[PDB]
Amino acid sequence: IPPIPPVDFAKYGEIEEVPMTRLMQIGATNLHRSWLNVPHVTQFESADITELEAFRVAQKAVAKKAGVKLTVLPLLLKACAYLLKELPDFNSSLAPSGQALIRKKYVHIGFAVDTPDGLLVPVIRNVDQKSLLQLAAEAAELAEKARSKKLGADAMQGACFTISSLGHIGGTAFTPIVNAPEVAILGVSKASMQPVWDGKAFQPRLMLPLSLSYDHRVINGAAAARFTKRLGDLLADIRAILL
Amino acid sequence: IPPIPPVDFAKYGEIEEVPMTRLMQIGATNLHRSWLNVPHVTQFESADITELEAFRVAQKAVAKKAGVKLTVLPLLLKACAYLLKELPDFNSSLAPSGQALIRKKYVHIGFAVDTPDGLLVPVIRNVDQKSLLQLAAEAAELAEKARSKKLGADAMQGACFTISSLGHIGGTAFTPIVNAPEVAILGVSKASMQPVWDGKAFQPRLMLPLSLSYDHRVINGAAAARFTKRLGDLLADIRAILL
Ligand SMILES: CC(C)(COP(=O)(O)OP(=O)(O)OC[C@H]1O[C@@H](n2cnc3c(N)ncnc32)[C@H](O)[C@@H]1OP(=O)(O)O)[C@@H](O)C(=O)NCCC(=O)NCCS
Ligand SMILES: CC(C)(COP(=O)(O)OP(=O)(O)OC[C@H]1O[C@@H](n2cnc3c(N)ncnc32)[C@H](O)[C@@H]1OP(=O)(O)O)[C@@H](O)C(=O)NCCC(=O)NCCS
Ligand SMILES: NC(=O)CCCC[C@@H](S)CCS
Ligand SMILES: NC(=O)CCCC[C@@H](S)CCS
Repeated sequence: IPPIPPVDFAKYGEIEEVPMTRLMQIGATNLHRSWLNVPHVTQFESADITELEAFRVAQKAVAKKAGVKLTVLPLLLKACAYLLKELPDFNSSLAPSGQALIRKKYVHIGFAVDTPDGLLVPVIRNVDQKSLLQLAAEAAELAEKARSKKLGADAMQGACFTISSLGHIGGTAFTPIVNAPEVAILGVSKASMQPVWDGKAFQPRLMLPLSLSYDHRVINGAAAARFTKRLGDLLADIRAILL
Repeated sequence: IPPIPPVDFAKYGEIEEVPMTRLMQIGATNLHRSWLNVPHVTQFESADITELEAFRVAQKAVAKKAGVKLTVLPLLLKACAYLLKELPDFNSSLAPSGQALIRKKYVHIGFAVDTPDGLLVPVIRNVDQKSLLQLAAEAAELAEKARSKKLGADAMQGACFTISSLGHIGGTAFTPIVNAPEVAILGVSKASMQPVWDGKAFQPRLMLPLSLSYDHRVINGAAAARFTKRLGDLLADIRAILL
């Protein structure tokens, strides 16, 4: 690939060199390797989380009594786990022959924690088997270890799918990069109150923005529009996971 | 126990003798054995199932596509299974020494099917592990076999707890008899629309009547009022099973 020509930047004013951490350098190499290997598409969708949110908020005491804080991440993790089993092509990886998919029968999901040294993506194993307060506790443990440089490489391995949430900061949508060899990543941005047509008038509904990027060699446009459709439906009534 | 004196019933008019099936005779002996062994109390409670009902009704297509019909029995079975694990004294039996309880670590639940030959109580094993449509299908299979005299004694064994539902016929509450050696049985009667105080005015809420009878040697009044309280809370928001 052609390199970028170097520029004498000091010709235009004062410059200062600061170095990158090794974590950043690893980060950079992996993103660029994903970028060039994966033909990326992003499918955008909005989910109605008005009731999910009122559930989250009422279980605040139960959560506090358990010493965990119930955020949105466990509710996303649980729904994505159910879905990674309903639609197994999203839970798989392209075999190195390029002629086979390796379907995984396990669901482990990573989540992006941006730390000062750089990006870490801790993995929660068997997300399909744990409960909202278990996932709540573990997510928080893993993120604290990640921030404290005390996360062991053991916990950064063999994820199936990644959730990347920037909802705590802002934004409307973004296009995340697939964390190859995984085949998809869900970006989540900030929920807003929004007018939604009910057949007669517009009703304010709390809308969550989802941005699914996927590896188009393995997932086609319709499979991906179906994944964000189902996910928006599960987040609108999470009781459907019960059936 | 003193017997009832025989009466010449034909002295008062015409009589006819019809005989009881062996099933009825077994039924009769067991009820009387339970009656005399178990000091019975019944704890009554009403659960607000307005939203559970609207869930049930919306999943009608999913259920039809799966070939099952989603009634209320699976939603009761799932909630009682969660509860039989939260409050383990309800999932146990009095040891024959009378000085120990045997706590069971498995949840299998029976349910009363009244058939022409008499009462049968088929058992669904590991209710805690199956899903609403799995329990829906199995419940219906078992009840058809029960009606058809094709249920094998295998499926009438080792239940932990019994649900007895007469909601399909009518009534306000009743006092069921504990199916000993189990320690409790939930009777369910007919749901009605009811005014419920919201702090300001009365709101119509669809109320389900529950009648828990229990073996008072093993369960005390407060443990039982706590079981129907929790069950009414889980049926009001079944998503709490998720956490
Ligand atoms: C469990 C944990 C790992 C992730 O939590 P989270 O789901 O991001 O939620 P947080 O509590 O961090 O979010 C901060 C606030 O923004 C809110 N927020 C989160 N997602 C939101 C969304 N998508 N839309 C709008 N607001 C959102 C939170 O609910 C929270 O509100 P509060 O301060 O009133 O409680 C958390 O303990 C943690 O470490 N948080 C730090 C932020 C982070 O790195 N998140 C990465 C998730 S991929
Ligand atoms: C799954 C099965 C075993 C039990 O079903 P169920 O939960 O009793 O529900 P049913 O569909 O039989 O009930 C008949 C109707 O009364 C309704 N009903 C049931 N419980 C009710 C309640 N507690 N309050 C008010 N109405 C109720 C049902 O929802 C159903 O309505 P529909 O005809 O409009 O669909 C069912 O297939 C069956 O065999 N039913 C026959 C009745 C029976 O023996 N039930 C025993 C349960 S312990
Ligand atoms: N884990 C890594 O070392 C590479 C960076 C992560 C890939 C995704 S999270 C990029 C999101 S935009
Ligand atoms: N199973 C039996 O043979 C005995 C009868 C059942 C006990 C309960 S269901 C009575 C309910 S009122």
